[PDB]
Amino acid sequence: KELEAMEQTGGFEGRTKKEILMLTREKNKLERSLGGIRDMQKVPSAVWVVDTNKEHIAVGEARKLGIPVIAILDTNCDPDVVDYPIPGNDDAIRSAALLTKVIASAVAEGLQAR
Amino acid sequence: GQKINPHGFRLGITTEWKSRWYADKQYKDYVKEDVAIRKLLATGLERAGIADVEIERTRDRVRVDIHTARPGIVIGRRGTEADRIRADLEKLTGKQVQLNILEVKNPESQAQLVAQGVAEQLSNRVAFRRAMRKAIQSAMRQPNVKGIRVQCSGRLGGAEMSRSEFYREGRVPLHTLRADIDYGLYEAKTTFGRIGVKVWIYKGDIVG
RNA sequence: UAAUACGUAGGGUCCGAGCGUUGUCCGGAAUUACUGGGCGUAAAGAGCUCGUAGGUGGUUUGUCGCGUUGUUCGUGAAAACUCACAGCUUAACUGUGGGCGUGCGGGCGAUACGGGCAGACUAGAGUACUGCAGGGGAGACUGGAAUUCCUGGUGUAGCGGUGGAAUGCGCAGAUAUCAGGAGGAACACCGGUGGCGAAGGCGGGUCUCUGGGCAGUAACUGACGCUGAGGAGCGAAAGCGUGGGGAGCGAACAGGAUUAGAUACCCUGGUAGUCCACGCCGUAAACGGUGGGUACUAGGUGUGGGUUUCCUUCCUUGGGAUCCGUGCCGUAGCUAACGCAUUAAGUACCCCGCCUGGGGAGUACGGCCGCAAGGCUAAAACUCAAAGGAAUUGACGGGGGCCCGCACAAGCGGCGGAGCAUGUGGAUUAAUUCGAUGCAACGCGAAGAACCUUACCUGGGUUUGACAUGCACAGGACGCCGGCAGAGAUGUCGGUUCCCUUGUGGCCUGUGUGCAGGUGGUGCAUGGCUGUCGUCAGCUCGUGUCGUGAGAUGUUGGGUUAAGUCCCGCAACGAGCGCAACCCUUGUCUCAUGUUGCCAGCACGUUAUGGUGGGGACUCGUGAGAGACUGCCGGGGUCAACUCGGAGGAAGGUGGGGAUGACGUCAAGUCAUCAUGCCCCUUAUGUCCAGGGCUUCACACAUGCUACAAUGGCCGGUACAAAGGGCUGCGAUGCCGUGAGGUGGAGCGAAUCCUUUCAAAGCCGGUCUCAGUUCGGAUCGGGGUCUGCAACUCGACCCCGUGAAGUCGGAGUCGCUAGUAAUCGCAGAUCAGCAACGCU
Repeated sequence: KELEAMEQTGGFEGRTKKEILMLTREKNKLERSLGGIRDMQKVPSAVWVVDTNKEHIAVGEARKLGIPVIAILDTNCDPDVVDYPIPGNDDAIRSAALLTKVIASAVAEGLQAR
Repeated sequence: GQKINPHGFRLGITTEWKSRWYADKQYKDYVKEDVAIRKLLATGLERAGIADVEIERTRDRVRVDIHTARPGIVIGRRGTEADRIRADLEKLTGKQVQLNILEVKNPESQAQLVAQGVAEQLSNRVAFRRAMRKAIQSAMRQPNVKGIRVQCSGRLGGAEMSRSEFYREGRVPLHTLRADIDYGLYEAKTTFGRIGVKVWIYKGDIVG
């Protein structure tokens, strides 16, 4: 909020121009990093997990509470401890287009039937 | 010579002189007048702590100023102790003592007063842990304390050792030249021996 | 010397007619582990197998009731222990009545389990049949290269050896080279996380004799199996005995060589021994540091052996599936962790070995075996309070990878050589005041030691004092100006004898009471201040995840940097104190700013000249702001940073130098700048006094300068810098003195005036003409100046005469990358005048 409201307020060349370059870098890094705690505030609900094989290191971070961890399974990983798997296919763009609209469908209809 | 005084180093720019005058032949004279002044002051009154002492000289007037948050302890209420002060100052012969006494605004962001209060707490019978911790808390809850560093040293708690352990919080960039800094070095008695205390208080920047 | 841990004070806790100590036994001690432990590395798996006694044992039918199990009688003396009672003033103690008295003998009931008996079965086991490999062993015979050596040919003067050399082999004909011959060990490539064997261990080839192993059928017998105290047998290399043989290598041994000395690594020679036969010993890191045997217990992965369906060409790491053997990765699980993880260190039973703190000691004595060497079994006294295993942080490394600093290299001038200028060491000493101690001290605390300072010594006075303050008692004057005794301290006359306003005071005379003071000690009691590694780039925190924990992570890995500065991918996300930068000075420009300084354009003085009006134009002194920001170019570059050459500029790639010391160590230094906790002096380690010292020197160490000359010595003539200092002081011109110096004071709190209108190198003319010299100046004898009351220890300065060492410096070292180094001189804080040639 501070960073964005600074660049919104618009006070730049009262400081260093290279510092303006660096503030844009700050917002660029903070944008590749941060989308959702802008809106969260709600002690999140522990659910959708991704890329177990490559980042097994997330097993320690998320499961700790056991409130459901949930994904489309990975083909050959440390399987059944955690509450909610879903089989399927990992690879293909087309398959992903299909699953993407499927979540679009389920999420929008769950919103509507709220 | 590990860290010179930020007051003495920013003196040219950001902090300001404590005795303003001009003299050519009377310089030596005015300084010896001034030190005898401040010594008799501190030797007379010690129960409530002086925050600042400033002096100025003119053709015939003399303007001595004393900041302290607790005036009623320091001053003559009826005029007793303040007239005693004028008496000492007339023995030393300032000859026109417009003694403007003042109380400060923020006793907990006044570095010297805070160090003196903690030093008194130590010198009575007390430990240093709770005093240091509560000092940090009391300073940092107020608005302008952006960073502090409170540095207590001595035979702390009677441990027969030259010790040095400090508690800080916030931002204390002493190299930030433009920013106002307040320094206080105060040495306090104790049953075992003497303790030293230093405190740095950072305050914003200055634009100008 | 400052103890809650010693002795005593008070005090408090515990117990109580007892309280503590001693001695032994049990427990704690899961520390002999039947209940209830272990063997990969902590102590612990025999060197490996065969196997006697023994222990243990697949499936099923039937049977005995031996074990075992159930009840009953018999028994378990009494006293004990415990439950319920009664009583001894209760209790202690006593008795009553039970339970146990844990086991034993007889009968009876049960037969699941163990066992015995009579069988049977085929999954275990062995065998059989057919294939399959393989350095498995033993013997006989045999092969080629290669090394050395004896014959001869060509042949010449070295060859060999190392980090470098010499002993040595040769110069009588070596080495080298070539043909032949003699010889006795080891078999390059095949050959390797690769096969065989129980293990050690096994590879030139052919033959012969023999052994185990795997697979397929599973025809055959029907639990025969597993282990194994003892015991027997096998068993690397070295060593022993008898004989032969001996090329190479090679302990011992000899010589050369490095070395403080090298009985050692290096070199040159070389004996046993290594080799074969036959008898020995019986040890090893004989290590997978994991005893054997059987089964269950995710997979993936190479690789070896034999079977076999599928795509089948059906010739193939084809692929699939099973059996055996082998190496890597990996869950569960286990572990102190390291790590093992279907070839288990986990899962359970069978058998065995073995351990119970280290050291003494696997030693002694006794015995067995041994030709000997010596192996096996195997203690104790006594002593230590631990020895030890695994992993972490730090440091270190004559381990490594990547980097920077005048760290070396390059180029210059020095030290060490002589003279003296100062600062220390050691020894003198009545006193030579104290501290500082490689880097980070020694031109240090000093920035000016004759008295003073000064803290030290001889001699003298002082003692609530050299100066104060709190009390009261006795005071109203106290000092100051001159005199005398006096080295001075100090005691003594002449002149000063108050203003308050009746209560007392400024004040000082005493009396002592509180005392006042210390340069007396602890800088390892403390604070404060400061140097140092180091202006080197790092050092930490939050919250988290990992780890039983110390702790890790972030802060690892690439690009990249002056640097934890930055970018990129990741159990880290974020941040601070740091590095950068807003500070000063210098480097450029626009405007103003006009004297106490410039003075181009102008008019006026002319002996000294901006000297005077006049222009603020250039200078300019003082202030404010733009100018460097890889700013833009195009080729490179995770396209990111990071660079490469440009324009423009006064400066361009952190303009330059400055200021600035991350957390802390060196218990760094200063109780003598100062502050101060504790100990001591007090009739004195305080204190007032004059004299003397801190400058003693047969020497040592260190810092610097002045020199060893012609780029130089000497006279004379000519022009320029920056820069500051100043009042009870800087001192101008004139004149006199040789010259330091001098009455005197112009002008001056000072962009003016003293500061020659400010210099020395340098330039022009000439001499000296390479040598103890016109170099060099010590050192002394005298003639003198200034300041200070006072120049002997002890001051600086001019003049006369004086004329010493020194003819370019040793092993190594020091400082320097640009306006730097080397050289010339100036100015000054401190300071009356000085060693100041230091310091800035």
